[PDB]
Amino acid sequence: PDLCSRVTFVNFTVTRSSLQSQCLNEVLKAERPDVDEKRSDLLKLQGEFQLRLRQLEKSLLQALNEVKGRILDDDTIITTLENLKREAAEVTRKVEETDIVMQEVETVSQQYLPLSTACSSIYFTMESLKQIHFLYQYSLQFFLDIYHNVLYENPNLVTDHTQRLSIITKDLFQVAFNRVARGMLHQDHITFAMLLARIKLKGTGEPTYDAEFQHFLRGNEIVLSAGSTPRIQGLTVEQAEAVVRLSCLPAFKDLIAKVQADEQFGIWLDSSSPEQTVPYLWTPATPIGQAIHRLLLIQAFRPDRLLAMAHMFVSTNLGESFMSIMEQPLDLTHIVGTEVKPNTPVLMCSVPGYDASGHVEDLAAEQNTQITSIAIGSAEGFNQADKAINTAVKSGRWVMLKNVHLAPGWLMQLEKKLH
Amino acid sequence: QVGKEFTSKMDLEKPNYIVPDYMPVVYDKLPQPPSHREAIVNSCVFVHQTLHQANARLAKRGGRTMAITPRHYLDFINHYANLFHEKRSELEEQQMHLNVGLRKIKE
Amino acid sequence: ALLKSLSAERERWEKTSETFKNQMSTIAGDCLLSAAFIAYAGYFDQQMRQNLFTTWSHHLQQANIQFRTDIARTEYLSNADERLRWQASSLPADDLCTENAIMLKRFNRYPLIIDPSGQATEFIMNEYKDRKITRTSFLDDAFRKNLESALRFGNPLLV
Amino acid sequence: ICKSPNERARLYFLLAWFHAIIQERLRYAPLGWSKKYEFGESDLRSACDTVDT
Amino acid sequence: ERVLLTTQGVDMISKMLKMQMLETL
Repeated sequence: PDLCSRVTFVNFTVTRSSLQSQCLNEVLKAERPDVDEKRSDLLKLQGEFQLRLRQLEKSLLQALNEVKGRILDDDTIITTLENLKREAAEVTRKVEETDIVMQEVETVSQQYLPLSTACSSIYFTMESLKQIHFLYQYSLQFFLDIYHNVLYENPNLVTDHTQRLSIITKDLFQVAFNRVARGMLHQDHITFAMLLARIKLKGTGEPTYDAEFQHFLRGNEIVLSAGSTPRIQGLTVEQAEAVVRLSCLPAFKDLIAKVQADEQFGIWLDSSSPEQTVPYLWTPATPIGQAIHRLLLIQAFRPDRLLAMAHMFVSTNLGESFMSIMEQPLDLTHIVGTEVKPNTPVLMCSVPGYDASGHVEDLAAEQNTQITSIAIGSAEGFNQADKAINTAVKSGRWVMLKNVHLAPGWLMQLEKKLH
Repeated sequence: QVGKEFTSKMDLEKPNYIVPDYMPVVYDKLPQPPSHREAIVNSCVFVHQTLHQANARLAKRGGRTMAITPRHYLDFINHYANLFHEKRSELEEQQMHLNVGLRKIKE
Repeated sequence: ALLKSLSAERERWEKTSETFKNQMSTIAGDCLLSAAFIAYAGYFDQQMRQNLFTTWSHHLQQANIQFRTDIARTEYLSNADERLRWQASSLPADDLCTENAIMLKRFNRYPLIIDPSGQATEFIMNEYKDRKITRTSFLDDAFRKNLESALRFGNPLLV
Repeated sequence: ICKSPNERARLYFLLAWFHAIIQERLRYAPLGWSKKYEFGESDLRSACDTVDT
Repeated sequence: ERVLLTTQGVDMISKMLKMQMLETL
């Protein structure tokens, strides 16, 4: 607080509108270069013309302020009249580039507004993701690196902007999930994937399931009927309470009637593997809506298969092979050699009992690149680490530090020196 | 007291004023009926108090918090004084230019 | 012809002269809101800044103090030329960044910018190019001498 | 793996399957294994080395 | 795997609920 009292705090944080504008400008530069450059030229022109109008107003007010005599008896009045006529002509001509700017902004809006909304949603889910496991904290430069991978490395690179936008969106979702979940635990992969599924659903001619998702997230925490015990014909007390809590949904109204009407449906909803075949029903329903209804039914009936049902929902929403690369082994060579800046250290956070030093040394043997592996924990080790870092920056070799988590008080200036 | 002492020199008095029926009072022993400078000093005190409340609410929510100090209140009242003086002076200057312009065009 | 050219100018000047009397009565409340925002809402993000401004405006409405509710809190504090200069000196076009520039310009206590992207640092260095501004660090050994030199020579210093 | 004799491939397949089973059994503790042992990469390397020898 | 899968689903729901939060004794 002694330092807090003496200074005026100013935060340059990132907002939704600023992120949307930056991502829209980047998309314009990547896709429509001449259109983006003429747009920028027109904004610069509009700013210059507005400055000229302000100069006109100030000059006219100053000239009429200090005439020091009759207006009709001076020629300076005539000169100011001529200048005002010229500036009236240019403010009249301003309407043409105003209309051209209007055409430009409507075109870019109708072409790339949902993409920028997806940009904002994905990056702010990315920032809010840090509330789980304290370990991942993704910065804005990480998202910008994702965009430099998406827009500038287009697989199967087309020459059609309408389908190129959809290709960019799908590739963005896929590589965002790949790059984030490459550095998370396996328990949070499904959470991140279904958050991205929610973003994709929000970004699309599909009705929003706001009440459905609100009840899915806050169905157990909501208050249910007290003392109302349904039939225990084929459902336990917990399943009956879940059915009671679900029954307030308008789509699932006569669930109590339906479960006993489908008396033969004791296998499609109980035992076996219910994630594949789901009984009952939620008008032609969309496949995503059917997946949502099946997910709610699974959460009400068999909470064990909730992970499988969420995986199937993610598969139906973003593609069957959306998260089929996580179970593949980690191809670290291409990731290091292609998508890692030399100024960014490669963090390898490992659970106890499973190290990565063998992986790094195998990489060194494969690429035939020399490494000084230095074990952190002594003053001599710190000096050797600084010397090796300086030599590696000068020459171009790789430097490796092991058991890095034993000196945060040194990691602070290590990060500062790296920056 | 510090707000009323710091904002005593300026022309904050309004001959016409309407006392609110809701009478939002945060400072005890506020004179009744309050005047314009009393009302705006009480409003400044309320601004400090509601920043106390907002900071406590953010700390309860869970986000990281930063302590607020009477130096902030002194900075705010200095900013109020400087901005009031600057805005009044520039508005008077622009009105003088506009009035002499109307006089000249009438001539 | 001069009168025909100046008819629109007189039309604007008459209505601005008429509205000057209303513009004079909103000065106290508008300046109170602006001062509270510029000295208090520096640390908080956009949502909390909007919440604080809404609370202050609600209290001023409850106290029957007239304030302009149809003007931007950055348009009331910035000039067009200064905004253009800021945009020229690598500043983002967001209203939050413009408010931060306003707080940096009209500061009373020396500010402490918290920028995880370096945009604020680049903006300050590009803005203070006329004066011999110097960049240093608290970790640097040659920091006390730099602060001493800044104090004697009267040049801006960024640490 | 491809080094002679040809049965080394099947032996390594059996060893990999055994390692995978006894490593996956650690998730369902204490029903799989009574204690949370660490059947890491080093045990796999030692088993491969002794099979080769 | 029933209890483990059930508590994993509960933890997933709690984690996304924490995600959606930003958006005398």
